[PDB]
Amino acid sequence: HAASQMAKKRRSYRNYGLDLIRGKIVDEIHAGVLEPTISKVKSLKSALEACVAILRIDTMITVDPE
Amino acid sequence: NATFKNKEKPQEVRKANIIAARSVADAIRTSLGPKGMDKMI
Ligand SMILES: Nc1ncnc2c1ncn2[C@@H]1O[C@H](COP(=O)(O)OP(=O)(O)O)[C@@H](O)[C@H]1O
Repeated sequence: HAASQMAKKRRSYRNYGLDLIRGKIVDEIHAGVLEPTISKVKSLKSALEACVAILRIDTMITVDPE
Repeated sequence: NATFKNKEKPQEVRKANIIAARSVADAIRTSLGPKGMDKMI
């Protein structure tokens, strides 16, 4: 990818994922490794929404219960 | 000189209140401004 985004021109080829079963980099679109955009788009926007609300935490007052 | 003594002294109760009270506005100080941080209770 670091390279592909050099003319991203030649024959641009991201979509290069991991093929752990064999242990090599392959084109996942070809190989058949598909995932809906809607996931990784919410999976991301969300996970940070957490990290930030926590990044702001600097004092944790824990009241005594009953 | 030699005049009025004030036998009584809960002078300390005041300074005691102030200190046990100022300690409150302490825990808060950190959350003032665009650099203020939130508390988690
Ligand atoms: N742009 C800024 N630069 C410097 N001070 C600011 C800026 N914007 C608001 N502040 C300061 O943030 C201070 C504290 O705000 P906050 O921490 O929300 O407590 P409160 O607003 O309840 O006093 C405000 O008194 C204001 O002076």
